[PDB]
Amino acid sequence: ELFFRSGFGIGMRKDSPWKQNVSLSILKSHENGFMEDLDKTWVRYQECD
Amino acid sequence: GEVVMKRAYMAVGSLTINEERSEVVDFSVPFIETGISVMVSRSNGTVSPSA
Amino acid sequence: SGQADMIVAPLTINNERAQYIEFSKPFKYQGLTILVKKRSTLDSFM
Ligand SMILES: CCCCCCCC/C=C\CCCCCCCC(=O)O[C@@H](COC(=O)CCCCCCCCCCCCCCC)COP(=O)([O-])OCC[N+](C)(C)C
Ligand SMILES: N[C@@H](CCC(=O)O)C(=O)O
Repeated sequence: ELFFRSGFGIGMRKDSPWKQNVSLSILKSHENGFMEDLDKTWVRYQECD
Repeated sequence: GEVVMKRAYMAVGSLTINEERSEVVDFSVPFIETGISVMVSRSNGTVSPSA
Repeated sequence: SGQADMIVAPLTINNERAQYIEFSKPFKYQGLTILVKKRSTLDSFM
């Protein structure tokens, strides 16, 4: 079973004038289905099982 | 609305982080993953049409 | 150190790293898992 359920983030420095708009452009891409596009084309392949 | 109107300083609960809310309230790191899922009553289940 | 302005990689959000850098909201929710090495053995009709 999965443990230490911490996700993947974009790292920026403490100042990071882009910190707020990067996160807002990541929540937006989850809702738009853009990340489901990326999961389909890069993660969900299922060669054999 | 309570945090936006400064009636409270926190909104601990089952709030999901999203676009519109993050532009009026400052969320923290998620403590549990959620999303949108579909719950369907089970269809019992059958044998394959080519068993 | 200033070499990079962003880390676009599978960087896990941690308490240790969060004290020095600003992580974004996760673009991928996941966890830790263990990977291990993976028909019919009917010898004959007898
Ligand atoms: C559904 C039930 C209803 C029907 C029932 C019918 C009644 C049956 C009637 C009679 C049977 C009488 C006894 C003889 C049977 C062999 C026994 C034996 O010791 O063989 C050995 C050598 O056998 C082989 O390894 C070869 C068998 C397959 C190839 C065919 C060669 C001829 C064998 C037959 C010649 C024809 C004889 C004709 C005259 C009788 C077994 O080798 P093993 O390595 O120990 O095998 C273990 C099994 N294992 C590999 C899966 C682990
Ligand atoms: N938990 C959701 C509401 C429930 C839902 O509609 O899925 C929220 O904070 O807005």
